[PDB]
Amino acid sequence: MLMPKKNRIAIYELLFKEGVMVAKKDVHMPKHPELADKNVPNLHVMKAMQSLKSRGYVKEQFAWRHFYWYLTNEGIQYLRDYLHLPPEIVPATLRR
Amino acid sequence: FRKFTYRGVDLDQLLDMSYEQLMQLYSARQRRRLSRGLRRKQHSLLKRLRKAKKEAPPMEKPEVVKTHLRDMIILPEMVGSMVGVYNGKTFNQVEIKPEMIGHYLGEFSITYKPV
Amino acid sequence: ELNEFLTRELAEDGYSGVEVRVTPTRTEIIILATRTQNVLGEKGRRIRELTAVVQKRFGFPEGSVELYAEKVATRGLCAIAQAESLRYKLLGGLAVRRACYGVLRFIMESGA
Amino acid sequence: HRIRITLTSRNVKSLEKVCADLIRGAKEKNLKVKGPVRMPTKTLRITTRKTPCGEGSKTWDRFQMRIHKRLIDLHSPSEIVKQITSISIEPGVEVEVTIA
Amino acid sequence: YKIPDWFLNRQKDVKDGKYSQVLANGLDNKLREDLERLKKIRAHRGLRHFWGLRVRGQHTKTTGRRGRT
Amino acid sequence: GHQQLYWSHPRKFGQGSRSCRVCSNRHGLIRKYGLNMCRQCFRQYAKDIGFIKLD
Amino acid sequence: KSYTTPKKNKHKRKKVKLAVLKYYKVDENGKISRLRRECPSDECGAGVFMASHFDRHYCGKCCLTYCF
RNA sequence: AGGAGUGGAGCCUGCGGCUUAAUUUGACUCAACACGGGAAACCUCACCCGGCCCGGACACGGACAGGAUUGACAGAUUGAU
RNA sequence: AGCGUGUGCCUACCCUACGCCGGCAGGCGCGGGUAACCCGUUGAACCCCAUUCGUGAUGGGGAUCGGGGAUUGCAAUUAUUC
Ligand SMILES: [Zn+2]
Repeated sequence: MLMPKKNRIAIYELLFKEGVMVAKKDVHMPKHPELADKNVPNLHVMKAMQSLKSRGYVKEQFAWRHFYWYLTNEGIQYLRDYLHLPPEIVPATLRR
Repeated sequence: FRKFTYRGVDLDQLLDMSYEQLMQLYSARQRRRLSRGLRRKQHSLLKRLRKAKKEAPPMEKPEVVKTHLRDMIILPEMVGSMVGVYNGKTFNQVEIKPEMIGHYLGEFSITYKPV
Repeated sequence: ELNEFLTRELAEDGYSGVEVRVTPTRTEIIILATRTQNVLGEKGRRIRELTAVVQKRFGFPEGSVELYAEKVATRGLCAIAQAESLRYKLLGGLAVRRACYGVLRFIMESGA
Repeated sequence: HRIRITLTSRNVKSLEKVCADLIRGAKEKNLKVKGPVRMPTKTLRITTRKTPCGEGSKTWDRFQMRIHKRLIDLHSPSEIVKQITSISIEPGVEVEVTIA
Repeated sequence: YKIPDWFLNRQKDVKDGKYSQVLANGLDNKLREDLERLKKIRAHRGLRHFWGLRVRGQHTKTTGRRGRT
Repeated sequence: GHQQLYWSHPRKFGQGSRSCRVCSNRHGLIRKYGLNMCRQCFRQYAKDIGFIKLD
Repeated sequence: KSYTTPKKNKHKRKKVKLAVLKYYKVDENGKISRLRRECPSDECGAGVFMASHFDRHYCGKCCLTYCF
């Protein structure tokens, strides 16, 4: 499949900012629900998150519709590696 | 032998009248087929069929064309060509007659066999 | 929704039930669970990330809800956590029968 | 001026206790109050086939719920009404304030 | 005779096209020419009338017991 | 245009426009009072909502 | 695996040998000579040029066909 | 003791049988047969015929920004702009 | 008369009265309702009263069978409904 670059760096810059996110079980949808900025899709976000499932960087939760993902430290080091910023910044889940 | 009339009007007159009095010329069930709004949402196949009818053949029957639409209207401008109805297996190679105006295109299909 | 979500997720540390208290501008909620040390994680990271999950899921004003948890008293007298304990005993390597008599003597001298 | 306090809940005994506590507070804070009305309740009826398969005797579920609504009238400013609705909050009771 | 045009039996016929009330021998000729017209044009309703079953779209598991044996 | 041909039948009516909230089923759904759920899971999780069978 | 009807091939891209080298043709100097005419559309100007067939020209993502 | 009846007349509906590329399928005396809430014009839909795309993540290699790779109007093609 | 039902999550599809147009099915303006408020005192049906019919497959039965006219949707032929 084709993965456009802007949406994927968008989901890094949202996933590093807010660590946990939900996604309703919908492939046939024109617009991703809680990201109302651009015409971002949902199936590409699903495929990226199951890629981090296949590497094991993020855990999985699923109840009826809303796929819940939980990142581990491997996802943290992958995010801070592809972000190319020094690690003096922290994700907001660590912030109290 | 008799010059047939579409309930009073000849076929030369049928090709000499247009839609805006044609929908009073035919019945009410397929008036809404032509008058409820714009015909563009699935009518690209209808437009291509109109191109295939208006393209000019030599002095014989025109070239064969098949369609997968069954709920197609018949018009006086549709008279005198070849269409093929989608029956799943076989396109029925049956001509039309100028006295067929009013019915649908899918009026020529057997079900299975004469058991 | 939230009850079956906690049965899917919080079953690792013995979740029992939920009763959410509706109140405007402060939506408090209590969670009934046994192992309280395993619900907060590492100084309250887990509670805040479940709060962020609820905020991103249900479409609420941010920084409004707060999630509580506590140790259950007379823990043998809640049926969900005892079933989860029997599941945890039967999962690893135990025989079914001796686990049944163990949970039976636990509930009988628990006080029921 | 006129305050039309409408109260919605689910249980009858909790509604009666909350209405009694509101009447007691209105008597304690030295202000007039109108009569406690009891609005009639409607059912919640759903009939379903009890068999997930297509097999069984003709057995069904007859679910019913009585949902409770009630109303009362006040003649006071919003300070005392807000304090009463802010104190003694139980989760089965949803208050509603409307000046009408 | 001040009878409204909707208040007729046959409307827009092939012969005249005017709203006319046509009686027993005339309707016999009308039904004969209509059945021969559908038989000649070989429409779906014409073939259904040619086979001789319920042309109005019904189910024939319990009906038609007295037709053929 | 395959992805342009995903959406050729608009889902605003019929049965494909609607689905359950619990099990992705489209047979035997409850539309009354916005339940939006199949009947068997409604029976399973009725008491968790707060429903009691008084009759 | 192998069905009855012969399957066609998907439109894979071959090795276009030094395409950008054929974008401009330099005779002797440091000047720039444009062989293919640049696209006059609003989306792309002097950065994208039109596709060169033998019958009629075509654009890229603009998708305009200019009649002669 | 009775009453209302059914089975017979016409019609809706389900099953068995025939047939069709396909007529999707389970249940067979109480304890299957207006049953799966199953009143389907398309989705439903699970069946056949017709053509597209992957919804092959990832690991080991080949290949590769000197190209590893995508989206199509002029116009022939089925069924479609 | 009583159980009931009603502006919607993704989700648009609701309940209708008043006032005109045509016999009808329907069309345009027009307000109200999150509901003992608007439909709605649900002027419900069956029954009842004053004519019409008279033992005749008959003023029962409406099966079978053509034409015209309406609303729904992307579209009703294998009759969608009236
Ligand atoms: Zn251009």
